Amino acid sequence: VVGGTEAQRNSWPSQISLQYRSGSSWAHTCGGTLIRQNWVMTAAHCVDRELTFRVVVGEHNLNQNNGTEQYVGVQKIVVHPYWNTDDVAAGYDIALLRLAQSVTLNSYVQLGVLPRAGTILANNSPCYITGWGLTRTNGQLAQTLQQAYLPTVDYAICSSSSYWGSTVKNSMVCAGGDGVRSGCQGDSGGPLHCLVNGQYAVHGVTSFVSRLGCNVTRKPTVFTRVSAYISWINNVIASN
Ligand SMILES: [Ca+2]
Repeated sequence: VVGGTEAQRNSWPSQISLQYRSGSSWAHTCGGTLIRQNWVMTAAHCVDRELTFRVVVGEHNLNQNNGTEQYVGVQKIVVHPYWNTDDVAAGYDIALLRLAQSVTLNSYVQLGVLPRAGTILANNSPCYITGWGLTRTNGQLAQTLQQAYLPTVDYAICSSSSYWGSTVKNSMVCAGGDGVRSGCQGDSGGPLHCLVNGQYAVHGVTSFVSRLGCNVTRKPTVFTRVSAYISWINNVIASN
């Protein structure tokens, strides 16, 4: 996250870290949101490569023990049917990881609340992005979890010519673009948490940023819109 601040350790409990095995070490690649004790929601481009993945919940500092972590392997990866790697502007950037074991829910491991189906936010709605991704465009990952206030840019303003044009679709939520704060690589797959009726709900799955950079005036972070996927999600969880 470019432009944020350290989250408190109990703040975002549904946030998970998605890591892959590199040699005999383990490295952070993406975020995710715990939605069942055995299912994580993440971006599809995160699990494109044929890597061994593991999920860390209740994680806060990547390099130190926090005394709150739970590590569990991924037994099945279910990507949207229509996802195409050569086109992230096409959408369907969402995937479901069933965990090899169920995690224990406590003050650090809680489930993400998803939006009702079809729910669109009013423009400039208060949302926070969270994650361990880059803190500078072309910089390096953060060790502690970062958060940043990112208000939505609605689909009309966002598909207009000064913002994202035709690159963005209505299956996606835009947030930010002040050119100071934003998501960045390592944040993908992670949550966009939007306050709605006194509760925070996970409305976005971080998907992408501009090739120019992460924080760029009028190039908000593009998230996959979760409220467009509730029925697909639920059809997958009730099978496996
Ligand atoms: Ca740790």
